[PDB]
Amino acid sequence: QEWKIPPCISNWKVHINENFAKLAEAL
Amino acid sequence: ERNRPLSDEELDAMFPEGYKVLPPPAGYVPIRTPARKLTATPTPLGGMTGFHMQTEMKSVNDQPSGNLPFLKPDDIQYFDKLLVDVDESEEQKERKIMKLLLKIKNGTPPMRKAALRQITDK
Amino acid sequence: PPPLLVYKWCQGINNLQDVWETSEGECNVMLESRFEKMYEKIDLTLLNRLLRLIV
Amino acid sequence: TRLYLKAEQERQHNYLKDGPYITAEEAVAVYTTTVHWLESRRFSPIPFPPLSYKH
Amino acid sequence: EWLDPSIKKTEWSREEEEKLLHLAKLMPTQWRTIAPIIGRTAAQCLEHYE
Repeated sequence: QEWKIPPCISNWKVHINENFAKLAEAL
Repeated sequence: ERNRPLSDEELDAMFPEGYKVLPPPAGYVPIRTPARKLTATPTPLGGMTGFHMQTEMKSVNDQPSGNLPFLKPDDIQYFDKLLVDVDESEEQKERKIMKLLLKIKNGTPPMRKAALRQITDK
Repeated sequence: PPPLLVYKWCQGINNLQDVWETSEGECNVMLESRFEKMYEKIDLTLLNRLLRLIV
Repeated sequence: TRLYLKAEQERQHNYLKDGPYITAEEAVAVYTTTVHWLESRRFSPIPFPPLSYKH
Repeated sequence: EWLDPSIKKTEWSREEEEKLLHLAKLMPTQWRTIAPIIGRTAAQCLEHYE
């Protein structure tokens, strides 16, 4: 079962920092 | 000629329905009366304008609803009643819906066609 | 035009006060450089507040 | 082209992860300085173009 | 922009409004940066902001 291989069917063939808050509120 | 002074019945003759005449003061009216004499007098007097540097709402109207093909800057005078968005409460709604004229005047050729028929059958 | 700028720049140098006098040990320095990455480092958030001061 | 766009996507992603590099107090220094300049220069802001504008 | 089924078409919950307002105050006028963070289309979150 382990060596079942997903078929390679072809398609051819995010986080953010909180420093932005401190900056923006500062300005 | 066309500059000949006018009378209040003649004044009521030009403008359409639904407008009021205002005095704000009797005093500002006396300013308007001295204005003639002061068009000469106060133009010969101290005056000027200036601006200061300071940091800084903006209303405006095209003809929105869905589409409403565009209005030339002058044609507003005619089609102003269409600009206001007040809607859905008799004859006033027939004049209001009659702006299909605007669709005949300006717009795409299909709008002109379909509009033309729609106003024919009405 | 740019070359005319070069001319304004040269005669601009030569018209400076006592520009070439080395008598007392005066020293002239020409410096040319670039800002390196300038476009790429502009910050949009800041640029907004900077434009709010203008328009 | 492909390399450049790769390192580009890198730099954007690192600018979001690592936050603005200008820090804060610096940015305030910039904004303030510009303010003083435009102040002493009597610069009036550029308004929005009106509907009726002869130019 | 629109037809993609992964796009979320529905009302905004309270959390999405909190997040949208906060972020829009964080990075003014940047819609293509915010839109992926809240999981909505840029035009959509614009319309919802106005």
